[PDB]
Amino acid sequence: GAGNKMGFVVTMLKLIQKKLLDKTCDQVMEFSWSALWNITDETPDNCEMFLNFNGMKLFLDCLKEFPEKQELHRNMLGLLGNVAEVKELRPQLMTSQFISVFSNLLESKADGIEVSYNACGVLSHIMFDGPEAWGVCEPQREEVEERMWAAIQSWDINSRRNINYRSFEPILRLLPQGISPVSQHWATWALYNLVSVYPDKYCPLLIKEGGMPLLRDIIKMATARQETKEMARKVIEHCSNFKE
Amino acid sequence: GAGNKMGFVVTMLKLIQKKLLDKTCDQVMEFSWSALWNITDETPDNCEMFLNFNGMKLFLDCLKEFPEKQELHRNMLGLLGNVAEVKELRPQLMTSQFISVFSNLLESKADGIEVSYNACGVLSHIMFDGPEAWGVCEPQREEVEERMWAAIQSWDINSRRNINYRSFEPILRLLPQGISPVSQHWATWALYNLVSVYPDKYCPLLIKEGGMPLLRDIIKMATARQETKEMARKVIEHCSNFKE
Repeated sequence: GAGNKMGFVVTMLKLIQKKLLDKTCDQVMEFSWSALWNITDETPDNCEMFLNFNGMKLFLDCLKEFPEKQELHRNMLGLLGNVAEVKELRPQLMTSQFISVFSNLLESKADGIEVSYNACGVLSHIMFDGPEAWGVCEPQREEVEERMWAAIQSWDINSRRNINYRSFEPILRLLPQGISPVSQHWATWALYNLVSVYPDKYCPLLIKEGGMPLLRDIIKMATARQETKEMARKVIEHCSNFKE
Repeated sequence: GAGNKMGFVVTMLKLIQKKLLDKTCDQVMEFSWSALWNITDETPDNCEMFLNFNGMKLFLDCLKEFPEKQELHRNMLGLLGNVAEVKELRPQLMTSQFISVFSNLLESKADGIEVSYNACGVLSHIMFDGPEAWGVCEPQREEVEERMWAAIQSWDINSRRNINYRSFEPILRLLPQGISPVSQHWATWALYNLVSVYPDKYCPLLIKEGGMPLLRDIIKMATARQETKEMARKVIEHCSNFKE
């Protein structure tokens, strides 16, 4: 149960706006975006409120004013990763302005890999909707696709992470599809990194939520790139080693 | 996905403690408890962190220092309602001190019915675990039971509400059981109030989550009190009228 979730989102956005006008990205600014990231975890109605309360404007403003604040970018892109999981909200992200930001951030080195990873996750859910959903002229879909492949291959698979998942369902939904091989690749990489580095936390979660048959299905899939099948097999092996 | 949820809980508890030492229950104090209520919605790990960070001490302190602050009590008991849904955490609530607080609050008139309702929900999940779980001498289980029946029957079924549900699953789990008839009664009342006053929001949620067969099962149940079956039938009728 809950109270007024709308007042919570608005209070955070008002705090962010005040810190923007103060031109100050301190622990309070970072906390407010972290709070939004946290409260949008598997909570689509909070994602919708962030957009409906002009949150994207504050996102863009903060990117412009604080281009070197790495933790800020991590928190903002974590929030947008949650927004991007809600299919009904993804059309709001399909603007040349927003897509260029997400594509540019694929090359971010901020907070290790977290900004690049979170931007790749946003784009993975966007590309899952197919070329019909891509109504943007700049950049072109296939350019962003290549930037996504290059981003994923650039990340250390043994990276320690500043992100937590309570469920893999949004990531698992990217596996049984041939619409967007790059989205399936990002999802498979996400699972592989997390079971490799944090098996005690994430192997039982992946097993309980049915990840194993989905990954074996990838290995038998024609539209799946060879690199995706290789990673899927390694996730199965890691999870099997954990079960033993 | 999410970031550091632990820092969020701790920051709220630190804000609450500072307002306690200032002896000030203002909008900031109320917001901090509302934030905890909101972030514990269907989120057991946040409930566990609240308890592990000495949250119950702050709860008791605030009840003592601010006995007439109605919105504060609503928010605090909403948070505890979320904690009480987590079976692994309910043993922490089984102390004479805590049970007496929840039982006393059944007669609260604060914020309409919200404090009484939230305290009754806490006790409904506690009593769902059976008499074996009741290790408290004062008060006795059957006294609290009677206070719960009297509370539920005192509430206007047409009450407007200051609570939101994103799922009825914790309430529905109280229906198919004969361990605690009063818990089943509270759960049935909760559904009846919400489909009566907010059918556009809650009839589709109850229907989608399988509430109808559960309520019909109650009508066929021997351990179910007649008043519970009457309410269950009315919920079915309201939901059927809505479907038509």
